Amino acid sequence: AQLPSPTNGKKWEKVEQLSDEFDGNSIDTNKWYDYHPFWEGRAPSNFKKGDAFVSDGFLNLRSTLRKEPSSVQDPFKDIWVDAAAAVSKTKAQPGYYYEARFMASSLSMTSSFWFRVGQFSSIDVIEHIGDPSKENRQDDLPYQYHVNTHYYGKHAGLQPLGTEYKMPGRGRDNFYTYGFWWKSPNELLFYFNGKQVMRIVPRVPLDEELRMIFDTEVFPFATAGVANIGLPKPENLRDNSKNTMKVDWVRVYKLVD
Ligand SMILES: O=S(=O)(O)OC[C@@H]1O[C@H](O[C@H]2[C@@H](O)[C@@H](CO)O[C@@H](O[C@H]3[C@@H](O)[C@H](O)[C@H](O[C@@H]4[C@@H](O)[C@@H](O)O[C@H](CO)[C@@H]4O)O[C@H]3COS(=O)(=O)O)[C@@H]2O)[C@@H](O)[C@H](O)[C@@H]1O
Ligand SMILES: [Ca+2]
Ligand SMILES: [Cl-]
Ligand SMILES: [Cl-]
Ligand SMILES: [Mg+2]
Repeated sequence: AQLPSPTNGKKWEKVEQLSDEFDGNSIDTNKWYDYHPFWEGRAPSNFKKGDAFVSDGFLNLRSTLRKEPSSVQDPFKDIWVDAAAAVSKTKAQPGYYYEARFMASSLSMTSSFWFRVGQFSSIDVIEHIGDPSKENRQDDLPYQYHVNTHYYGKHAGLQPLGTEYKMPGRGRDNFYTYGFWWKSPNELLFYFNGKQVMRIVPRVPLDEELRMIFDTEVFPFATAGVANIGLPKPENLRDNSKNTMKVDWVRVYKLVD
């Protein structure tokens, strides 16, 4: 995919420790955790180590059935979904350009690309609901590229600030390239297949380093930027043709000279 024009005659140079074509036999443990070392996941899902795995040219983030949801006390709370997460060992920094090309899962769970593990901020480039089980959301969520920022810690109290773009085709049917220029602490620019589509001026400067993350989550009710999407279906979690978010690659660049 094409990168923004570089500011002032600078050139883009790849940040190797945050970029990966995922074309090997297994995940590069110098660069990635294949689980989330800082968070267990969003009940009734928790991340299972290795449900994020490299194979067939992709970082694959698969969500599988841990327990029958009719077997646990409350399927909105008790853990019965094994979700996937990969988290960067190197920190993401203000100023860089980030882009991931991926096809969402076909589950009522997120396929997400975002930044956190900070002290006061998060940046969600996309939290895509490939196939919401609440069926009145099928004409909308599968086309949505929804970006968001969150504020906590010293800035708890501030509401999220986000926006969205309606894609021409469903996230679960396409590899699309979602791009994000952390251009300033006060200016985030978002790209869809190389075209600038969204802009957020964050409520306070996003000037702290964050880790970069791909994951999948169940949302048991509307919360932290996310609608009422429905719980996923065991028959889809069991199906490897539907249960996997596939990231063909992630590339990150900084301006040099
Ligand atoms: O043992 S604990 O139960 O965990 O208690 C100790 C506490 O740790 C705190 O911080 C975490 C806990 O509150 C934890 C419990 O599950 O939740 C962590 O936050 C995760 C979410 O709750 C939070 O909503 C969020 O999720 C992101 C959304 O905001 C957003 O950005 O989109 C993405 C992708 O969809 C996520 O859904 O952040 C999560 C953690 O992500 S991480 O990458 O930063 O790890 C809390 O951080 C300490 O604050 C607390 O004082 C307690 O000790
Ligand atoms: Ca690849
Ligand atoms: Cl792997
Ligand atoms: Cl599902
Ligand atoms: Mg793995």
